[PDB]
Amino acid sequence: MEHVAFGSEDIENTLAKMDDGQLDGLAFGAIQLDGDGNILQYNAAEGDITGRDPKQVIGKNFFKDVAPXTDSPEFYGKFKEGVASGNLNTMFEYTFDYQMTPTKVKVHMKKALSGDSYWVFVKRV
Repeated sequence: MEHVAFGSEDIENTLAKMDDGQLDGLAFGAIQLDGDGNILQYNAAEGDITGRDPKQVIGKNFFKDVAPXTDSPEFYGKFKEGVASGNLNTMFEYTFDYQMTPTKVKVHMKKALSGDSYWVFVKRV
């Protein structure tokens, strides 16, 4: 286990440039998106929560392709606002239900330190 808590105040500094292997050590799901929502990183904990294969989703668009249930004002809308402002930091509960058993989660979206990069962190609730 990497010793990082979900929702930690400095999470973007701790995860900065974490390689795919180290990201797989987190206790929570972690996705890194570009500003358009394309998947740059996707860890093992997230694949366990959602069923997706962390290796296969990289390069897919999260909102258009992988997670259409998040293509809504309550998820994608918040993401694209926070990308626009360059200050994204939002935590909210949500239900993931596309081609899966509906699963309620807590989501934390936060701008990364790397260019054109945004984290989506996920844990079960």
